[PDB]
Amino acid sequence: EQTYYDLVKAFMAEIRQYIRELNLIIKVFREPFVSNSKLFSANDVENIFSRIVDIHELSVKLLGHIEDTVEMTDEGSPHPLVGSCFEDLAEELAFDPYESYARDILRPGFHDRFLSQLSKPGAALYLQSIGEGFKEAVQYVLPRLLLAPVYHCLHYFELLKQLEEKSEDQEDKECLKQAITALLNVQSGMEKICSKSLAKRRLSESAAIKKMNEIQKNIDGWEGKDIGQCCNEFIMEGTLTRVGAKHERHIFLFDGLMICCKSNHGQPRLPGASNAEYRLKEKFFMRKVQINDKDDTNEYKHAFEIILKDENSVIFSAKSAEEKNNWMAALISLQYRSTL
Repeated sequence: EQTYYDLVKAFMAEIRQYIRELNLIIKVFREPFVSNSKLFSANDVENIFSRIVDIHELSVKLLGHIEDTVEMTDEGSPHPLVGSCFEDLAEELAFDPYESYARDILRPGFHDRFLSQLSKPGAALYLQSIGEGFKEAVQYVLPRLLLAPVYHCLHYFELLKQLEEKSEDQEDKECLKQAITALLNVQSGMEKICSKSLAKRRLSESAAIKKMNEIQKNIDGWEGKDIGQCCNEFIMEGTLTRVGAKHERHIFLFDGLMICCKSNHGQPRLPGASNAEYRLKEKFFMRKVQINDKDDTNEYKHAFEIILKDENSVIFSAKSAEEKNNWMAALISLQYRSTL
């Protein structure tokens, strides 16, 4: 249902957002490691960010060519012919950096080595000195952002196929076929790397308000306005333990609300009473700080602290470090949404 031109328009918007993400990664997250030569060697940086810089250069070059092509496209053509933009680059093996990148970032021991780099002497303190939120963003959000190049390059393979099938110009079609061919090595190479179980789980990990109303409907004792009257999207739904509370609360995370409920699944109700599976306990408005907490003999491990306006802090605990990571990823992203 999409024309060749729609795909190109969609792609230009995608690569512009992507380029912005690469910039964020380079100027905001990576620059501080590069700046502290004493704490991180060239390799340390290399082991975390890989070919990120080359990929950024390739991307700006790709978008630039595509932009000129479009502007220089007269009414004589059925659609701008971008086949050549891709073919010229693929012929110079310009996409090779992505295979190397994917290999470095999706290696099985990536995260462990990443953490060791953040926990070695003076590292955590240096990251905190960069500014509020940097240490948390680096630890729980950066590893997700670092996957962006993989998603982006994988989509290229699919994009080129669709363009080839939809091209209305024989010369353009030919260029596309050639680009596809010249990229077969990079593709099978990335394919092997991405199909391994761990990588596959990681990629899957970071991959109509009917749901919002369906969720409120199933929550008893609602307070304040509707979910739709302050939220625009649904982020997460998991389980956590409130340090101090008696029962593990089920939680619905929206961009505007973190709803903490109690599960009454299967428990008896009086006739005429609500049949909703959950009971509202805490309704938190997302527009305040989020702090990380170290494990405590207090039985609470994999915990973090939420700080509300003029309210008392609340501490939650997750079932594992993996669960805590998913929550901090979403929560930290929400707190610094303006930057991210």
